[PDB]
Parts: sequence; C-alpha cells; structure tokens
Amino acid sequence: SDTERPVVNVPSEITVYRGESFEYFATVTDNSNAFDLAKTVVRWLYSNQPGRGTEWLQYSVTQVGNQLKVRIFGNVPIDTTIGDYTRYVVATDAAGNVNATQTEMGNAAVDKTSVNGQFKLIIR
Ligand SMILES: [Ca+2]
Repeated sequence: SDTERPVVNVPSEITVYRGESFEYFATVTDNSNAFDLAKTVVRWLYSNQPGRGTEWLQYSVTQVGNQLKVRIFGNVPIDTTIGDYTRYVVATDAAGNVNATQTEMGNAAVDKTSVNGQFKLIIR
C-alpha cells in the first residue's frame, strides 16, 4: 500500500530570455520508488497545457534509478510577452497519488500561497 505523495524538487524560479533556448531540471522522489511517468507533467493552473503566454514551454520525463528526471526546455519566441507566470510540476506515483491536486493549485493561485512543485517562470 502507498498513501504518501511523491515530492518534486524544482528550481523556485526559472528565467528565460526572448529569442533564446533554455533548459532546466526538476526531480521527483517517492516512498515507493515507482511512478506514473505519463501522468507527470509541467502545466499551468487551468488545464494540462503549458499555458497562455508560455505555449513554448516544453518538458520530457525519464526515470533514473529511484527518481524521475523532468527536463524543462524550449525556445522563447522573440515577440513573447515579458512577464512572470506561476507554473506547476505535477507528478503521479504508481499508486495514483499526486504531489499537488487540482484543488490545491487553484487555492494556491488565488490565495498567493505555494504548493510542492510550483515555480515562477520569468521571461526577460
Ligand atoms: Ca507514494
């Protein structure tokens, strides 16, 4: 049995630059050492998508030993809007537990509080 949520480690903020490519990394651990990689995503609040203003945000997940490795990458178009956005690494263990639920992401967005796996995406 597994009732404990996986834990994301992600940089608190990632800064990207118009016209330029970027690459950052997050990792995930879980008590069971077993994951649901296809249900581990990088997304904005509203839907399982990179989000408005950040449609160029990409990711790829692999399992390395007992961890997931989440590569967060892309190329920022030269005419993207400059600003700061909250995004979420949402990981699922093999048993279906998630680090942050849809409910929690919504409360965090409105209340300006934090969940595990959240990060600031800063465009300059
Ligand atoms: Ca677990």
